[PDB]
Amino acid sequence: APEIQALKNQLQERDRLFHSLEKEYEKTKSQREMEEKYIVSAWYNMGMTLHKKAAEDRLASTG
Amino acid sequence: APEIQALKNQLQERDRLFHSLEKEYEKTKSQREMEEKYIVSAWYNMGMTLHKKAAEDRLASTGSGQSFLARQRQATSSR
Amino acid sequence: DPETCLMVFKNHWSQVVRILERGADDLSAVRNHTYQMLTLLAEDRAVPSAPTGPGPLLEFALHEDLLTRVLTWQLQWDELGDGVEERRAEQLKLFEMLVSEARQPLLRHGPVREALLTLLDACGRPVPSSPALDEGLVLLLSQLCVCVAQEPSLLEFFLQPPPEPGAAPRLLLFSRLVPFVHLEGTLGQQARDALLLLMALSAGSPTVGRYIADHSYFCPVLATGLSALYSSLPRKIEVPGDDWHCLRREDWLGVPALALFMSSLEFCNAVIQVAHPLVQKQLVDYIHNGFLVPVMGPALHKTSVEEMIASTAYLELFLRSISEPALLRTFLRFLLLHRHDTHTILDTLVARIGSNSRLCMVSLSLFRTLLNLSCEDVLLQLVLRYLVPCNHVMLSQKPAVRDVDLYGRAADKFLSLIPRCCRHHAGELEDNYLEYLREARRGVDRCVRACRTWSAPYDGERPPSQPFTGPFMAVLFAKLENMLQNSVYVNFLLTGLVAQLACHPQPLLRSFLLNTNMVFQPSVKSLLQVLGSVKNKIENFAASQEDFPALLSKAKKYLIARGKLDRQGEALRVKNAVYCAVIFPEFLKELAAISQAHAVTSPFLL
Amino acid sequence: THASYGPFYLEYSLLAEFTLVVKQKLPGVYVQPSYRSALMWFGVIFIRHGLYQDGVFKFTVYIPDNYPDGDCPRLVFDIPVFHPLVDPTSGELDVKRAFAKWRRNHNHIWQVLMYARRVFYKIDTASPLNPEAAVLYEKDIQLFKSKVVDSVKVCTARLFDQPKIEDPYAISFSPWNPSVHDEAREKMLTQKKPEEQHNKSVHVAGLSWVKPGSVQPFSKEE
Repeated sequence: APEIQALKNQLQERDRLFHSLEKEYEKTKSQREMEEKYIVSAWYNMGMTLHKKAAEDRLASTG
Repeated sequence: APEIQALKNQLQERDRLFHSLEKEYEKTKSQREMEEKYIVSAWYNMGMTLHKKAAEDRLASTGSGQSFLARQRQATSSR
Repeated sequence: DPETCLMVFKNHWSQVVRILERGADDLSAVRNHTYQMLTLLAEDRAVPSAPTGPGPLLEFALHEDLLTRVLTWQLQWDELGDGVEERRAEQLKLFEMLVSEARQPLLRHGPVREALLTLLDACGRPVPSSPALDEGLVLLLSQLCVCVAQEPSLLEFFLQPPPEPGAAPRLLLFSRLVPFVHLEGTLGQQARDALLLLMALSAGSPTVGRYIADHSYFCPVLATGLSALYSSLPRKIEVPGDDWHCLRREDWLGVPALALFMSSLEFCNAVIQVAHPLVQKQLVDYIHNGFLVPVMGPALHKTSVEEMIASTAYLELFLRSISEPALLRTFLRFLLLHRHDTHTILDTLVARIGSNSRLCMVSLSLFRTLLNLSCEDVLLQLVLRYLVPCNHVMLSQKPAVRDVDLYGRAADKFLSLIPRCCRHHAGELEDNYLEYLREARRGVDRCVRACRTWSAPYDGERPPSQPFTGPFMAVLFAKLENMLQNSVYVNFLLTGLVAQLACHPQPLLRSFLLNTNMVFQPSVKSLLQVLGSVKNKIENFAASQEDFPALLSKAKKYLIARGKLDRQGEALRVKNAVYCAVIFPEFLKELAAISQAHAVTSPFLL
Repeated sequence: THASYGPFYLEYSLLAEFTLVVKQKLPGVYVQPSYRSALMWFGVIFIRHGLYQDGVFKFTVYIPDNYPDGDCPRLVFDIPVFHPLVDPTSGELDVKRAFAKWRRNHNHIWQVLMYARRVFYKIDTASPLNPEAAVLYEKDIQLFKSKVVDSVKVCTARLFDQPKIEDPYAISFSPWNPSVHDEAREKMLTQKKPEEQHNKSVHVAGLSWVKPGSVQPFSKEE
């Protein structure tokens, strides 16, 4: 019973930091998922602008 | 003690899965940080090359007259 | 020093109270004593120990209400009639000098406000009136408007209570500026700026705004002003040029009667921009029910051709000059919902597109302005109401509405219809397809950003027995099918409308015009079938006319040069159709480039 | 008539294809078309989990000159990745096994990019291009994972160089210098949707007064 109480205390702390790790994993996953849309859009907007500029430059050069 | 060894066995398996999720979360965060650093560095070099090409783009952006039909429609009002 | 001014002020004021307690000599004595006392009061300074409080001259004057009692003592002398418009101008100049010259904000006090309110009632005597009195009254009201604009909490303090229960209140600062809105020159302009300042102050007060919208006749004055100024306009447009399609800046400034209407409409536009929402709704409803329905309702339906041209040009200028959405809602609801002789006004304006003259040009310019407003309801009622049920497509090709011409089938199909006579044999019109791609990019981008506030995308999902595409589509295609007989300036605006309409990003409208692989029900005429019929008729004119390659060269070189200078029946039919052979392949380039740019537009716009 | 506007058709087709690449979401795939040539699409994959975790593979997509009436687009890598379907000397991925026939209006280049990402999450050894990678896959998996880690370090060490194809639009990384890259990162993150965009000048104002779900004009409540 004292040994059982000790390992159940250690077990409850183990699932406590399990819930802490799962909470931090979910918060970082949601933060990266929200961040991914903004970083991808900020890449591809300027990418499409540069594509259109090079596009009209090439289409002007061929005549 | 036969109960104690089984309880500490599932306790150690709990610690094993805790360490596995620890290293997986560490690898995920490190890759995401390095990937974002690469993306921002690539865009920053890209934008600086765009401002270097802006010395040509400030002459290349000059131009007027539009299409022939739009110029003609806007020139219909000139009596 | 400020104390000596106190002694000499009680010297004049002691003479004046003696004169009240005991006629022309006494009147002249109190006039020059009044001039001295009020000029000294204009140069009062506050005490340096308490500069936020009133000065000693105001402390002496406002204690026994000097200004109101000397003013009413002169107004009871006003009943004699000797020098009424000289004495009234004298007190006007004096109180204007207090409002402007005095370095203290005098209007926070009660008695001087009551004296000014009594003076405004003294100047409210009916017409006739000398222009100096009106100039002084407008100047005093404008300076008072400036002072109350600097201290906005006193507009309710000038709102004095009704003298009878249930009667209208008397805001003398606002009701006296009401007859002077229609005047020209500097005086009417000063009255308009003073009333605009008052209406800006009444934007932040619900009691004054309800007074103006309910117990003041400002809105019927504005509505009857617009209605009376739409009688002085000429019913004939005297402009010599045949390329004229709408009233330019040089045109409506050249007619002095139209400039007064335009200034009045600018004033109404500013009032709708600025003032209180109850006042805004009152002016909306009164402008509608007193200008558009009783006057412009019959005036658009004037049967004679030149009156129709004048009314359409005036309507296009007015729609081009409203900036506020609230008055634009009034004008567009009048165009879209008011019914005369069991027909919509917009249906009547649609029926004037199919005409043979300058009426067609002003109608195409009116619909150009209507589509350039980028409103939902005009485009809906013209085409999209007929394209929402999606009955013009047969049952198995309804998914093809949402398809996008990615690979240039539509541009190839449009550029295949370029006539063989117009093709370059083995001169800036040979390779200018890049410039049409640029203006198609700005054309689609303008119609995407101006449709971001729209209720539905009209993609075929959200939202006669044989299908019918609407009277706007039938008239526009039939006038496009007669492209050889039309003038060069008629075809310029007609191709201007179809290019501007095809830039709309609605997939129901875009698939009907630009998606060439769509096949429809046999009652429906596509844009491809109409342009195919023009292609056949322009080549039949090519084979039957002998001098055509020489006529193409001279008619082209005129059309570039117009961009750089910025027996009759046979001669007219030759001249129009040779012009049609210069427009039609570059109309075909324009429709091709718009269908190219619709597959290119960014997801980061819509 | 058709041959005079063929460059316009092909070139705007590739422009629309890059737009539809922007349409579809791709995890960790960042694609860019070239400046000088219209048939070259540079890019880089990031492999977020699996055997190729923390791997950064630059690529270049080669578009045929008669798109879409042609073959599948050819995809090569900058550094040959130790994969069963990657050429150990040229870096060409075997894209043509899945897209055997390039059907018009069905297949697109984003499907090629999606297959390129998915080939690192499902290793297939049937009829290979690098046979030693395949026989390391179904026999001795730990040596395969070691060689994956080694090849990932080889690919990562060559990221910062002057790229294989010189181009004004070539993807060129720089070493992390926070003093200017933090300004670059906030210049990412301060941007928003086109709603309330910084173009507050020029009154491009639409109008609408219809209740949504209805087709009658002026049904929106005041």
